[PDB]
Amino acid sequence: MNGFERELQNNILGLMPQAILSSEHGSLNPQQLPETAVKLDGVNRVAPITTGDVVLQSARSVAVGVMLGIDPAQKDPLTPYLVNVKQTDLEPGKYNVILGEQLASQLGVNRGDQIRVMVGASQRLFNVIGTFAANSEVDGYEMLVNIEDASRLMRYPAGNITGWRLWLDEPLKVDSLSQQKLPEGSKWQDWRDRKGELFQAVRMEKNM
Repeated sequence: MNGFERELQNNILGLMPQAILSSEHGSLNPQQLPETAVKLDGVNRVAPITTGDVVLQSARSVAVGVMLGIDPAQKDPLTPYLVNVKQTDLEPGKYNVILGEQLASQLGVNRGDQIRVMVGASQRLFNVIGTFAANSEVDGYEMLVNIEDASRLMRYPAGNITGWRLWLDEPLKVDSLSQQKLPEGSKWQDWRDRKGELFQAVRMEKNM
């Protein structure tokens, strides 16, 4: 089923980081490995990101999220799905957050509320300013924050980021693409880290 493949690509992989070029050791310093030095095969776009799993606590519930720390001035695949909120309200040092609609619902929060956002011992209160609604599973776990705020929560050195998010011409070929020559001291990680079972299903449907 190219049906299965098309759906996987458009409805899930289109709305999450397909791959990230990060540092071998710690966070990435974009002055040491700048965006212009990211020249990879099969990659059609590069953007900065700070990201990781976060534990979330509202007044009513708890959840695991995927924090997407973004430059609010760049269009994200989720930007067209924002509900009545401007991405540019994610100003650095405001600690605002835009939650997936379903994540927000499960936490029982509305805009104007705060939520506690935790990465191990590092914790910060973020201010819910809105939601996105893509009618995708990402609605249940992704959240958008300002990249600098996310880097602070992650305890990165000032100006550092997780790495360079990549968009791929053919995201189903991440196994081959991950073997290519990378900048020194960098490494490749991709969407298989989170959706491994769907990757295995793609392989299963092919071989039949």
